[PDB]
Amino acid sequence: YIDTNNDGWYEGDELLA
Ligand SMILES: [Cl-]
Ligand SMILES: [Cl-]
Ligand SMILES: [Cl-]
Ligand SMILES: [Tb+3]
Repeated sequence: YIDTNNDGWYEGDELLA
């Protein structure tokens, strides 16, 4: 995964495929 919002987690739209 890519932590695009750099919050330290993989979540939300970062998981939206
Ligand atoms: Cl990756
Ligand atoms: Cl990342
Ligand atoms: Cl889809
Ligand atoms: Tb994130």
